[PDB]
Amino acid sequence: AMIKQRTLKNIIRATGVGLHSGEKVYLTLKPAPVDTGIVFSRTDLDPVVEIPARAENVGETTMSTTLVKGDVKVDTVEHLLSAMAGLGIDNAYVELSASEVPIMDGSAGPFVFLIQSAGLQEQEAAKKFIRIKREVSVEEGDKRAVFVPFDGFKVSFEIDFDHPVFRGRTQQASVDFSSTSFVKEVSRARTFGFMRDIEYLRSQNLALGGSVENAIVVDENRVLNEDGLRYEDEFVKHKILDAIGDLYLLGNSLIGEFRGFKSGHALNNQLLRTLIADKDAWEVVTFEDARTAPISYMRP
Ligand SMILES: C[C@@H](O)[C@H](NC(=O)c1ccc(C#Cc2ccccc2)cc1)C(=O)NO
Ligand SMILES: [Zn+2]
Repeated sequence: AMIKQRTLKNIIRATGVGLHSGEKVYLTLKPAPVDTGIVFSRTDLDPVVEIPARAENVGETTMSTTLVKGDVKVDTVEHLLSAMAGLGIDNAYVELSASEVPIMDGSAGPFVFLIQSAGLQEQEAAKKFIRIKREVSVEEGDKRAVFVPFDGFKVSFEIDFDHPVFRGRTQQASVDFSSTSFVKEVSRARTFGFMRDIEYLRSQNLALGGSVENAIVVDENRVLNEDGLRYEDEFVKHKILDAIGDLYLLGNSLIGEFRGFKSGHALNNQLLRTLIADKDAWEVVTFEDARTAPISYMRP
């Protein structure tokens, strides 16, 4: 059995608010033909502006990952793309009635549930993977992001906060998707912010849609959310979720390993751009026989 490209079986809709804009937004996920990739569409505009979710269309990366075409933007794509990558969706149209993707509960959980509710459709074309053949790294100050050849898909991440809440083994995590489920162990990890940083963002008219219902708020000594964390290491697992979404801007599932040290959307995008430019470090591969493949996907 060939590892096939996947799309959605049915259209599905969601309503929410943009984390940074605070704007109400309607999201529609639609099936798409083979080799379309993930394509965002601003349906509030006339004509409709389509922006493929590709590294070349990445705009500002100071807070969230943004896609740009001309002066048309699609903000905060990373959690939705993380859900797409996690469920192996190759092709889909993502329609939005506003510039920013809804934040939902701040994780990829509501998206993974909406996608699986609609169901997946295997398509009549081989799924294309980007296989890391050589190591590629990028650094900036003490931040680092690396691609390493690896027979499968693995993400390691380490955060470094000199803070009472961020001590012990909860500051690093590695997820090997051959034995670990993206859905159970990464997808529910919510976005987070430190109270002083969030205050700064609010003073700059950013984080307008943020609340304890869609973000973990940390002050100088504790988690302010009354109901607590979903994972003991929720923060570093959210950084893993971000990296998976940002890596999906390559346009294809990866066969390799990512390692991040204090990395964020900007350095993740720099890593993709360096990888793409270094064509000796990667190749496109397919699996006409699923038994020889190092990556496996759930039933559609
Ligand atoms: C973890 C970070 O890398 C980032 N998240 C943020 O930058 C961020 C920004 C603002 C808020 C917020 C908020 C808020 C506003 C008012 C009241 C309570 C929370 C949360 C996370 C992120 O998840 N990018 O995808
Ligand atoms: Zn995030």
